[PDB]
Amino acid sequence: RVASGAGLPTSRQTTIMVTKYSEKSPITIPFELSAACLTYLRETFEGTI
Amino acid sequence: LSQAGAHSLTPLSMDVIRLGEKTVIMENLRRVYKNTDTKDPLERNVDLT
Repeated sequence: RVASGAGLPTSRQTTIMVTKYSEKSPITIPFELSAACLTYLRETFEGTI
Repeated sequence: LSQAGAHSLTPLSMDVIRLGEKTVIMENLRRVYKNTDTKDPLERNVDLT
């Protein structure tokens, strides 16, 4: 506030209270594998090169 | 009045300009009226007819 001269209107005390909120935005991405890839990853047959 | 002056003096930083062997201080009073109700008396209206 600024003090005023005699006779002028004066400034009232003022309190301002404010609230602020958050926001949400998720992301995603897929990846895929083949049945043959999983078969050879999980198990092995008669050992060969 | 002159001998009533204060004795101690403090240093503080400000900008000056040279105007023909005359140095003057430059200031803006934005700080004083930053969020107050009073208007800056250096911002004025002018009428032309």
